[PDB]
Amino acid sequence: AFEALTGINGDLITRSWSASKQAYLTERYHKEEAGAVVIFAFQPSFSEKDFFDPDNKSSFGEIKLNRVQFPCMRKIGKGDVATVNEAFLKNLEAVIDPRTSFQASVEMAVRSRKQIVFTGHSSGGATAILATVWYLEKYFIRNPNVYLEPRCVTFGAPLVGDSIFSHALGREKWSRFFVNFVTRFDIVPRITLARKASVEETLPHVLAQLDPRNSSVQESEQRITEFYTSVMRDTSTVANQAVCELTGSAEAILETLSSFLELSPYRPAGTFVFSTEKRLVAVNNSDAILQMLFYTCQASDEQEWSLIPFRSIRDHHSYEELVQSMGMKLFNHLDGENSIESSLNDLGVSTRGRQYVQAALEEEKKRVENQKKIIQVIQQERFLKKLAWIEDEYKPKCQAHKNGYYDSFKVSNEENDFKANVKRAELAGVFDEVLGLLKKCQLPDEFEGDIDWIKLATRYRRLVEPLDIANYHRHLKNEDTGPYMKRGRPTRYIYAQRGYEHHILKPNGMIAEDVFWNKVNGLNLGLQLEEIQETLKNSGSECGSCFWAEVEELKGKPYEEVEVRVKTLEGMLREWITAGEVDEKEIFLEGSTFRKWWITLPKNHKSHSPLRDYMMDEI
Amino acid sequence: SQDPESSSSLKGSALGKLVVTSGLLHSSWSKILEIHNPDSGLEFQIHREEKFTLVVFSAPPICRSSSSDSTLLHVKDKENPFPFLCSENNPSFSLHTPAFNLFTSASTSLTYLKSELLQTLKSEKPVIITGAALGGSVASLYTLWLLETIEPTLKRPLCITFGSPLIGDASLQQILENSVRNSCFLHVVSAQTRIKMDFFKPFGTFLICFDSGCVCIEDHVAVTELLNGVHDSGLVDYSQVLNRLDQSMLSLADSRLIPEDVIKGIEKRAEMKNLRFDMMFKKLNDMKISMAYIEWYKKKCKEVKIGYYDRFKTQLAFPSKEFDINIKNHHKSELNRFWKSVVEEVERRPQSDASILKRRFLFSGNNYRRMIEPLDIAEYYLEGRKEYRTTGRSHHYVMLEKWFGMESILIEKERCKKRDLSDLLTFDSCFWAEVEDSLIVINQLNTTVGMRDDVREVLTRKLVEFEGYVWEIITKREVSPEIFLEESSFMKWWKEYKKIKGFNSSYLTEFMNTRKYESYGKSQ
Ligand SMILES: OC[C@H]1O[C@@H](O)[C@H](O)[C@@H](O)[C@@H]1O
Repeated sequence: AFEALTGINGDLITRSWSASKQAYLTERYHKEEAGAVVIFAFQPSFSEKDFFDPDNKSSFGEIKLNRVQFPCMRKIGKGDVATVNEAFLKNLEAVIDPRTSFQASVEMAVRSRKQIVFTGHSSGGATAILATVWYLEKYFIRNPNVYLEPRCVTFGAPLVGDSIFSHALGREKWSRFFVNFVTRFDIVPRITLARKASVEETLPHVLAQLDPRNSSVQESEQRITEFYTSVMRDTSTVANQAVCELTGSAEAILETLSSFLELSPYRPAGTFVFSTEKRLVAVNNSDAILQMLFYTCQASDEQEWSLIPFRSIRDHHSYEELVQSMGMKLFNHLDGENSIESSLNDLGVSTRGRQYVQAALEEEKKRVENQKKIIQVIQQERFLKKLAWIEDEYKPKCQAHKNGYYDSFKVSNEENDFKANVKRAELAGVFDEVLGLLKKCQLPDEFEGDIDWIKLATRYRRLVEPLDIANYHRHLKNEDTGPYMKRGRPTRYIYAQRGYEHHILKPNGMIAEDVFWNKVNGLNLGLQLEEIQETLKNSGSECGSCFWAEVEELKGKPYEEVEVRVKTLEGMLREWITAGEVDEKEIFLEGSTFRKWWITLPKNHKSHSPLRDYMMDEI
Repeated sequence: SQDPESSSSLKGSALGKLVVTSGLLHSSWSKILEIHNPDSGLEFQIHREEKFTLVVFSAPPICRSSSSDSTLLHVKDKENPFPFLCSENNPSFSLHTPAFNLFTSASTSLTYLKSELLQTLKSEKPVIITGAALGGSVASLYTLWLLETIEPTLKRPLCITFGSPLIGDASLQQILENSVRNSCFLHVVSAQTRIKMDFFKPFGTFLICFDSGCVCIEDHVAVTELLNGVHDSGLVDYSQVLNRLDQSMLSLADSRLIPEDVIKGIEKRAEMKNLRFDMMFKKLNDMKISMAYIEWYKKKCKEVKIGYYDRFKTQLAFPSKEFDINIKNHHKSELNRFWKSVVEEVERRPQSDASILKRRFLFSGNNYRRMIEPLDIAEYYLEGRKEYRTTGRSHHYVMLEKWFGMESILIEKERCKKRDLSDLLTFDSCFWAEVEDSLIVINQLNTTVGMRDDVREVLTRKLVEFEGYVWEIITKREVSPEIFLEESSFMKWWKEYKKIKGFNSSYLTEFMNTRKYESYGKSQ
């Protein structure tokens, strides 16, 4: 029942562990070729430098990922990039270094259609996690084969990424590739949950004790105990904060306290398997795992408290025993259990701790339910009719009046324009409601990647954002508040755009901003790139459904003042039309704001403009 | 036996442990120990740490007989240091006299300190104010004072008190219940602590400490149930209290520190607060949708030459169209429901929080009133009621006009001097009441048998008054052109007024007879 869930068998686990051990004896990494499988095991490190980077000035040695090298590791709508341990990222960087032959070997394995596996013990496991993401970003997303699917298997690995990191893995459906084995008391997966200042004095001694090759430094009772106590204290604060935050209650007092709290950003990423003498417990839910990382490493009696710190060290060296006794242990999948009491009791989880775990699991079930409700709404006839009416009745009628539905809405002279406004408002309510759930993380991680949602939201944005732009300028909000693109654009449209852009661009490895700016310089304006970015700051030309926002901002202005923005808008137009972002039946109409304004442009521009053959001047 | 712990019980536990393991209580109490021992007035010391700035307050010993001695503070009182803390519902509240007297007698050095602290918060460096017993009371008063004009974007200060007596009364409790300020207070008390709560009431969050752990209670009703007694208990040694909390963290005691029925209360009130939200995000969109429907309705009534005022009134008297019925029963009622609640919500918040909420609904509230109050007027007079403006206006309409009817009216009229007025909502939202009143005057003059000649002269003056009123708003372009729609109650008024005023002429008379109104409200 373990293999049909994790997608890995006892054979791969055993080979991964063997390679993980062998990695101790090599530079950076060890490659093990096992027939159809190629395993890359990474050398662990036990210096404090390799857990908290010395040059890192943050309280947890954390750093934001570069959006260029890890474009998927971010929130799509919100934009926020993921955060990882800097020391671990530097270690990955050191092995990707061309001189190590690591990348060449990876590419050799890809061409051979071999099953690629990344693995490691301790900090080596942390490197494996980052290497897997690197592989997923560089190769798998570019050509997703069943042959290209990696596997990541770790043993006693430190935590690596933050909640966004975990979220992004989930959205891309990459989380399934990750399995993290944790012996019950192992302190190493808990370490980075502590402030680096909390363990700055005792970490070097403890790491020396954790090092399997270091039987030199004499064991110290005091240092190990202080270390365990420090890690558990900070861990409890993180876990308790997560408890209060997950249920959405007491947001006021928590916000007040947030100014005075330093909590670790690091979160479980991928499946975690907790191990005891008699049990293997697999958990998928990151929130649930976070709680378990605290409550599984507690004392049973109050007499055992003196023993636990030493067991937290020894359990890091008990993965040999884990791997050898795998088939003899009882397995269960916590998330799928009808009752989680038995599993967590063997993991020594208290009654209160079990309820915290249960709440985390229930919250995910809520998110699934919320998505089901959304599907029911957007598939209803009464909902779809609103979009259909705009598309099949309102737009053609406005085209027949020769001014278009943007201009018709803006002046709103007829009952149909007021009817369009109602449907604009009603659609806004439904998409704002979805956005609200997303902002509060009350939908599954995969939601923004769901192609059915992306299809609908894209259809919505292209159809109705022009109307919301019209509404904005109709009520002169451009004069009161300012430009639509700067202070007026509804977040729901921004989410829709980014969800769409990510979907279509990510198999080609480029991001929207890069695609946009590459096209701008291709227009041959000759000006300095730095100068043009200043002019195109908050331009409506980055998104086809913002066509009208840009037109509004450019009309009325002298030509010299906004010459650059004009030629940019013209250069984006045909692709916008081809992609369906802009309707060609609308913008060139006689009564169209765009057409009426375009004619008033200087004749020198119109002659060699690509739009000359699509509009004729008046007489 | 026992049944599994409730949701709220687990929150208070986790929040309690979070506060304990945070080290905030320890660092606060240790600095408190320093100020009492390395004439008897208020004392304070400022600790400027790396993470934050800590201010410790120290006061003379608590006088027990002055337990329920209170000082009343009114918004009208110029000697009230907290005018922005008063609300419309509660224009006054009461404070513990010894605490308040210590606070005011130190107004000089506390004003100097306020400069530094506000500047500290501006640099996004958080601030803690703390004190034990009566020092904690003054510390709380000082925190309330800092929050009086503070920028809501800045990080909120945190006030931590240890074994402090109660500070405010029911009035202040009710105010802070509707304020962000309430989340700036952490009152640490021993579980053995009892307080006579006959006059003074708890506000803020309470951390109740047991030997085996602690729990955060925000529900002031629960705090009352837990801490109210017939005797004010003395100050305990919180050095020992915190010590037992540290030993609690390494304990396997998941005991339920809070009684069964107390939890029942906290939950029931929690669920009722999750609904008192009125979803000012979701319902907010529901409002815009209903307003959009009204605007659609208004356009349709215009095109059939009746106007939405009279069409509404007509369908109210004789319902025959489903669309019109839906407009009244759902969309109008939804808008009335919303804006009444908005008015109520503004009135229960302290002026500081209320002013923010008022700015958010300035324009939209003004637009709602001018759009919808006409419809309530239609119903009012259809029901045969009289003198709407002075005797019949719904409270929320009056408040909305009171708040929003003076500022935006200057900028909007600026635009309505060159622009077309087709979409203009009549500024005087009681316009139609004036029309209905004048119609009543005319009917009295026409039908009342044996009316005295002096009474007739009075009513005739009313007619002239209304005509002057009408001509004024027409000339100032402050009325919707839709009043001239041929089936409207205004055009009926004119027809009836025309018959009764006879051969005399006026500016309005020529305006109507030459049909100059057909060119009224055009661009220029
Ligand atoms: O079902 C397993 C779950 O694991 C989580 O880590 C992911 O975020 C979810 O998208 C996924 O559904």
